[PDB]
Amino acid sequence: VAVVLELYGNTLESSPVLQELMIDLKTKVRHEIHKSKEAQRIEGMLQLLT
Amino acid sequence: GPLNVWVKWCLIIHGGYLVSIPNLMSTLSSLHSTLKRRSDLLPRLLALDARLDCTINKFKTLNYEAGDIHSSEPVVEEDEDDVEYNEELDDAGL
Amino acid sequence: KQVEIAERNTELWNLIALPTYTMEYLDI
Amino acid sequence: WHNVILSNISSNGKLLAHMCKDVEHKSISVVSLFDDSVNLSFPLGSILSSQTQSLSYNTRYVSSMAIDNMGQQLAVGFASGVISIVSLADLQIRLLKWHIDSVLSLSFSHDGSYLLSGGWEKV
Amino acid sequence: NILSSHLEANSTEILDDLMSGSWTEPEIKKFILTKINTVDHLSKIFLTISKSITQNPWNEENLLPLWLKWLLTLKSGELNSIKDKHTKKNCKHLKSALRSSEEILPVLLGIQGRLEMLRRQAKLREDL
Amino acid sequence: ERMIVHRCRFVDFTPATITSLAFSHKSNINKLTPSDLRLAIGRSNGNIEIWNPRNNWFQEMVIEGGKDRSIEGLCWSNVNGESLRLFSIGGSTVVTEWDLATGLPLRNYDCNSGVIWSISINDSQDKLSVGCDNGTVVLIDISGGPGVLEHDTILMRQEARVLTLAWKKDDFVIGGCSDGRIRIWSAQKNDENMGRLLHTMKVDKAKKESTLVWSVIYLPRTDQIASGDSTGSIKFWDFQFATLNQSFKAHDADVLCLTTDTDNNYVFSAGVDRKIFQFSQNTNKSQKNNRWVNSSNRLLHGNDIRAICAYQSKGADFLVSGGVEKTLVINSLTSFSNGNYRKMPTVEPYSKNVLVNKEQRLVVSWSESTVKIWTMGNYKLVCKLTLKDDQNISTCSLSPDGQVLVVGRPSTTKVFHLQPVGNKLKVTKLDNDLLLRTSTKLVKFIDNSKIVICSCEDDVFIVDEVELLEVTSTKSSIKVPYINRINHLEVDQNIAVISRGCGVVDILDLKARISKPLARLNNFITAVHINTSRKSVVVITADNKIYEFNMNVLTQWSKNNTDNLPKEWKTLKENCVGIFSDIENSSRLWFWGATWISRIDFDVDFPTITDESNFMNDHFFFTDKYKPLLFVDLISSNELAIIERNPKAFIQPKLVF
Amino acid sequence: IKTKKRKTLKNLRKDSVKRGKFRVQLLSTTQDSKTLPPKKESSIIRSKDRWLNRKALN
RNA sequence: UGCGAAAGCAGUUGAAGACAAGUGGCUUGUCGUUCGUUAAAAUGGCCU
Repeated sequence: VAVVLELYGNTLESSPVLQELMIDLKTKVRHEIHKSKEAQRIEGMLQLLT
Repeated sequence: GPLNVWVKWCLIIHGGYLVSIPNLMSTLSSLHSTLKRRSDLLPRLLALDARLDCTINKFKTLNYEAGDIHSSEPVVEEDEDDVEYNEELDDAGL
Repeated sequence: KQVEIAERNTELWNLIALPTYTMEYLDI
Repeated sequence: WHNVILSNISSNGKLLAHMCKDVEHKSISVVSLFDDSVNLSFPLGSILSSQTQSLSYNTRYVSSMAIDNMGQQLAVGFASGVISIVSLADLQIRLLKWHIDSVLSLSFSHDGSYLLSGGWEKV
Repeated sequence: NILSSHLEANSTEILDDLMSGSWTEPEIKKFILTKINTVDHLSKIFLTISKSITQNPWNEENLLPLWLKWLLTLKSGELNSIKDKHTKKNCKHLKSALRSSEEILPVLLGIQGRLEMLRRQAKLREDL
Repeated sequence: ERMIVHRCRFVDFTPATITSLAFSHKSNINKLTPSDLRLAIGRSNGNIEIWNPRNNWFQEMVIEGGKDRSIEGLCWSNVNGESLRLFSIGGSTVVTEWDLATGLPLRNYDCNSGVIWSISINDSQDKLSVGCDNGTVVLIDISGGPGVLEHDTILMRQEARVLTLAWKKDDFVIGGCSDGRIRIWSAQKNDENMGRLLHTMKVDKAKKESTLVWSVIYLPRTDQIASGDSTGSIKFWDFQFATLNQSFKAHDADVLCLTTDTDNNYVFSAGVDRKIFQFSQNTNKSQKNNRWVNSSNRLLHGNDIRAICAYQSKGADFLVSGGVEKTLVINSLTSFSNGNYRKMPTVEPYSKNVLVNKEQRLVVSWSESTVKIWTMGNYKLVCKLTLKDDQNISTCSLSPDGQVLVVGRPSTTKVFHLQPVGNKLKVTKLDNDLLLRTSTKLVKFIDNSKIVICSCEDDVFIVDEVELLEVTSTKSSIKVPYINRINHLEVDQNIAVISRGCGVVDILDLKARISKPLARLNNFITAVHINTSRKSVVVITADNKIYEFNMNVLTQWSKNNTDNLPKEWKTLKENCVGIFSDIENSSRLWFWGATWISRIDFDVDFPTITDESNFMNDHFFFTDKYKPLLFVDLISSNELAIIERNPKAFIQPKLVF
Repeated sequence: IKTKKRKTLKNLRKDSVKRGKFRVQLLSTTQDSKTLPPKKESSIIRSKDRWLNRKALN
């Protein structure tokens, strides 16, 4: 998705359809960074408990 | 998350027992492997968020700048202007 | 505040058609 | 002969052909070595088309060459990857065009019907 | 107002840190939008912010690097090959000043996990 | 304020796909080129146009048939000493023999069998072959000059839709048919097998698809026939002994046409994947073996090829091709790998299709049997008229008022007047029956009520009478009889100017209606325009030599600046089409071709294609950025309107690096 | 106001239908089909265009 | 290009010649040209 938004930036400007796909992809990235951050916290507390 | 709360609260309520257990990582080697598999890919998903936020924010401010036709447009194409003038000989005969 | 500035400057790090009628002008 | 940049021998050994680089451009010549039955020279701008007269240098770059056994079918292979077969009787050309990369090996068979070649991709 | 005086100072002289101070007195993403709506040759404020960021990457003030990252993600097109005298070593040691964050982010989340662990475990150790 | 411009991309006007073409003469490599060379294009909306390849390809005569008629085949007949004639087909069972006088089908022979699929004229041009759809091949004798067509014989029937035909001599007709097979009928007088076939040679088939040969031509030097079919398999068959000399699976899809040159060193094939390639037999050992090589390839097109042709001379040798994208591509023939090709523009509208007027700031745009009127201000697409009695449209001119619109058709031409009730018009037909029964080529609006009309019979009249002087008949005008035919006329307040395609331009009175010619031209007169200031008419021929003339003959501007013309005007490729004068200085004139615009003064002086033979007898401003150009003019004073043009296929994929 | 227009256009442009037992076709003006001779046989030129836009090629 | 850790550290960037094009000279470009510095663009894609 990084190389497709690198190569299709002006079509993102013109076309309205995949803008909501980019929007909820932003939400999916935020959901996944929240999940991986709390999993990193669990990795930290296991490094405490060892 | 709805059982990441479960996998943390067992640690929080009981920690000292499995600390005093002399072999932690040998029998807990699956869980922290799963969590490091979950957590080792942070930097390029930060890169994903950076480039995606850049592109969609640039598109959003440009669309907010140049979205000035959101009430009534796409005129000068009318079926009523075509109405019976596009016949122009059915009305001449009839 | 450390994780806030940390995520904000990792964001810094990874931040490192034809219309049918127009009106133009020409010269003389 | 004075300047050569590419020369190849007929596979039976009764002919060779070299290049000259004699400006009004770089030139091709074919010389029989035992007898003098065939000997000729021409600028390779005649072999070049006008599609290569103005574009990049890697289609003016002759990369490999070979001769038939008899002495009437020369073959050049250019660095873009076309293979211009030319005659030797009237200097008219023929476009064998499949190599996407540069042409390194090419040679006629023993009669002159089979141009056997091989380039950068391993075919 | 503050953005207008900042733009006048920026088109006037070398008061770019005072222009960052004036945009701090405005304190708005709308003010950042106003300054990036202002059109000129907007060079060398990147040089000021490169020196400031490389001398203080761990400063609590969000607003000046937020303003300049908004400038980077908005005017990210028209600055790439336009300057190459000092900008290559400038951005290179800027990037060298900014690698530290992504190499300390997992261990910072590890200390955050330890601290959340210790905090709520001491809250559970409540004594009736 | 400087000249404010309208980039206007409203009108969805396009010619339809070209399907067939044919040269007039024969090649004859070692002969000086004839002065009567013509090239006939036939598209898929029945508008057979003609071109003249000398002087950088000026289109002159259009013969347009209207709604629901096509042409998928045509050929020329030029016997030595008589009129060049076109025989074309429609979709259905009639060989239409057109005139070359005034665009009218002078004969329409309903052929007795089937539905026609292909014509092939015979050598010495006395016989003609059509191929029907029931299976027959019909021979039609054409002798006795124009107008005459008689059925001679039908040859032996079969059960295949006969697709393409070609003669060898006056004896053997080769016909490729829709089973796969190409058959060889004989049809010769005084011989015992007339009407009988001889061989059914069979092309190689394919299992998943009915293979059908789309074309076949004869090669006289190496006595062969080349066949192209619907698997791409271009096969070179031997004529006597009637079998396959060699084969090529060169092409990748349906081969649709092919040709050669006058001594058959080359065969150019072109199909539906647009890859036109050239097989050669040039070397002396290859013609000792008489064997063909797969010499060169060329891609040139966007979508298709549906027809091809070739021509040679001692001053001209080129190939002309066309397909379902609507253009016309010309390559040098004998230097196909070497030659600098040339794309034609899709519209070179030397018969214009869109007019404007400065009252109400309105633009009229007449498509086929349909007009559309709008006006300026944004804009509003005001009205759209369709006509059903009018089938093949022609010039459609508006008044110097938003009232009277005359729409032309060479059978029945009509007049309306226009009540602007605001956001829509109201169109009111008015019966002009002398107009409705005459035939009109040019309608030009002298005054606001009365108009002038040209005729399809070389007369000139006034609606709401006029005489002209005769013109001598040169032998080229005998050889092609629309050279002596009036092509342009311009009026403004009781003074007219006419100009044929012969090279003669006459003035015309209206208060007395006498001619007074002023000929002054060697080659074809492209565009004329009177000029009230200085009493001067401007002509411009196809050579892009501009002239102006004075009545009751020369200004030294026209004497000097013509041969000391600007440099773009010297090197110009696409010819001029339209002329008009300026708003403010009536002697500064702003005129235009279909790829450029030149605004010229009147006193500021300054210090391939066929070219062997003679003619058809025996402050400065220059801009380019509006290149798909339909029609430019002046809406009103400070503004200037361009009328521009704008928009599956075969997947020939571009390599990504 | 929706389809009455094209219905009356159809019933003025069509040829007549069978009254009683037999039918009656009209006969057009000879001063129409004298400058543009055929009508294109649609049932076979759609066949040639279908073959050229065959699905086997793309 | 040199070091080094998979990250980063320090630093290059010329001289001459030939040829071509464009406007007798003059502007622009290529190098199967020399010295010195450690310094994308031919419809063409892989067998039985």
